Amino acid sequence: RRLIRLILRLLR
Repeated sequence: RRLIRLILRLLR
């Protein structure tokens, strides 16, 4: 979990 997120984070 939080894979696409830490990504989705800079990704927004």
